[PDB]
Amino acid sequence: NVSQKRKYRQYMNRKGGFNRPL
Amino acid sequence: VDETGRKLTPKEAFRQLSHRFHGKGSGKMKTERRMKKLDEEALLKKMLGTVALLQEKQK
Amino acid sequence: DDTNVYRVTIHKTFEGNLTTKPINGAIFIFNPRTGQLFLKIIHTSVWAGQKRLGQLAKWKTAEEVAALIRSLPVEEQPKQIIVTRKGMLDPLEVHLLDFPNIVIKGSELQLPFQACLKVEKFGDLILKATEPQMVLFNLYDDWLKTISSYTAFSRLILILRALHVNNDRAKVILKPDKTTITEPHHIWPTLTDEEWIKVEVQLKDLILADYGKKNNVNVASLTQSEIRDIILGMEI
Amino acid sequence: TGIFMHGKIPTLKISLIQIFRAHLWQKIHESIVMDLCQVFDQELDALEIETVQKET
Amino acid sequence: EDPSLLEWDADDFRIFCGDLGNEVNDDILARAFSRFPSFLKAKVIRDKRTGKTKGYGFVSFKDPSDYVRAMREMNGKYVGSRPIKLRKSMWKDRNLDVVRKKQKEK
RNA sequence: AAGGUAAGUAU
RNA sequence: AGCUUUGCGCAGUGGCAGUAUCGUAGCCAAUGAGGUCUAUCCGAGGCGCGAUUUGCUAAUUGAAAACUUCCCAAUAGCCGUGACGACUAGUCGGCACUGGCAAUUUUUGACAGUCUCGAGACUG
Repeated sequence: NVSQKRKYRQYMNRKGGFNRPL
Repeated sequence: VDETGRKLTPKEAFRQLSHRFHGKGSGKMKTERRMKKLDEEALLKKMLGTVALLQEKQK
Repeated sequence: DDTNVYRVTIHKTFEGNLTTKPINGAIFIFNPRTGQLFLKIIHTSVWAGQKRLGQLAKWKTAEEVAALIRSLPVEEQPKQIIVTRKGMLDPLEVHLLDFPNIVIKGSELQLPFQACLKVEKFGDLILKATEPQMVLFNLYDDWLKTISSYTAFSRLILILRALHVNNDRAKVILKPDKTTITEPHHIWPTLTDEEWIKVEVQLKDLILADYGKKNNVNVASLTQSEIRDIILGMEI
Repeated sequence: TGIFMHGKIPTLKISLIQIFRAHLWQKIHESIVMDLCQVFDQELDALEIETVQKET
Repeated sequence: EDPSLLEWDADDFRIFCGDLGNEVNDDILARAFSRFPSFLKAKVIRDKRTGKTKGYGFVSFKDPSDYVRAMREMNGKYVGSRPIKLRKSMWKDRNLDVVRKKQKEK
């Protein structure tokens, strides 16, 4: 039983796109 | 799970959450303090009176 | 030991007033898990001032208690400060608030600190503790002689507990070979492994004789498990 | 945030904006969605999960 | 990694200016802050693309007496909007960092 | 009627 | 020449350093500051005002505790099979793989631990 690292979305200070990246 | 895989405290988990959210982590000095604290914790987990006893053996 | 720091030698006179002058500032601190002991030696006048109540001495001792932890490294500082003095534990716990990482837990088991007063070598060290500077108190050579460090304290406590009950009988009970094994690296002498236990059996019998005479249970009726707890002062 | 208040109460308003400072609502939403995604991915065998993702 | 800082190392008395507005901080503001006759430094950390300053700048003077005078001369008073803060520059170079790491043993 | 405009930042 | 008395500044230790102390560009002085003592009197300032250097470093909270680049798409052998050439249905040398390569002689490991004076012994 193991858990791979958990990723997250960088909504703040992100000018790449209006919507949060997926 | 962090890089070392140890079970993080909820405060550290929220710190990672916010660092990912804003897209940037702590500063250089904060990172140095964090790695110093991690090194101190690792050294404490691995464990000076023998040297004191040897010195006190001599009059 | 809070009483050790506040201990004051009292003179004896048929007509003159007893001179309950302070002895020293050392608290007879010990740390069997650390393989050594702490001797916070302070001046007798500094230990107890003129017209100083017991509460005033306890308040000053708390500052010195925190000072010893402050000087020591955080890792080297005791993670749990097990002091049987519950009344003095709270000021120590209040002093422990200066170190949030460290914790203070009540000590149901009471270390027989009276052995240091009973022992002439440590009794002379009590007089030698009159220096205001902190001193170094090495661990007993019996603990080093014993193979098991976990049982090293038990062997030392068993002799110490009998000394508190009867110091003169403890010296006779203690084997002279173990008694005359003092090393320059230890305040207290060494132990001859199993042979010391046979000598300590007489010291245990000294407590058993006290248990047999005072308590209704006979000397043999005193169980070793209870005696070991009594040696460590587990009972209140 | 997603707290609805009826009538301006300066004490409650300031207390709420202190408690929910630094986008705390978005943070807890992201935490719960990430926890759900991780839980679903861990037990993806019995659930016959081919893809478990989140929209933009 | 900062060759310009090496050229700026000539003036020893270096002060760290903080709490700078992005548009408030400017070369003219530094010139107005250049009360002492010694040469100043208007360099302030800023974004690579947009140029938005992070609020931290460094002013270098060759006169430590002027350093001490300006430490209390311009504490809290600044021409622009954001009030200025002054701190003793604890700046270190890589050689100093290596020396400190070596000497950290004792 | 109301006593319920967050400010800040350049466009 | 040694030694001693004493003070200043400087050097060192110790000590106190919120009934602890200086600052004053204010204000009253040994011709006399200021007494409730001692008013042929003591003799020091009186009592206001202004307040309690600089440097090292840790620790805590916070998303961030301020020292001069992000991110994106990708990156920097064998066994047989079909043709080609050569030597007497077979063999050889080069080409690509439409299938395989964890079951005793080679590549999916009979390996690991302990002891003695480069060598040997014991166990799983």
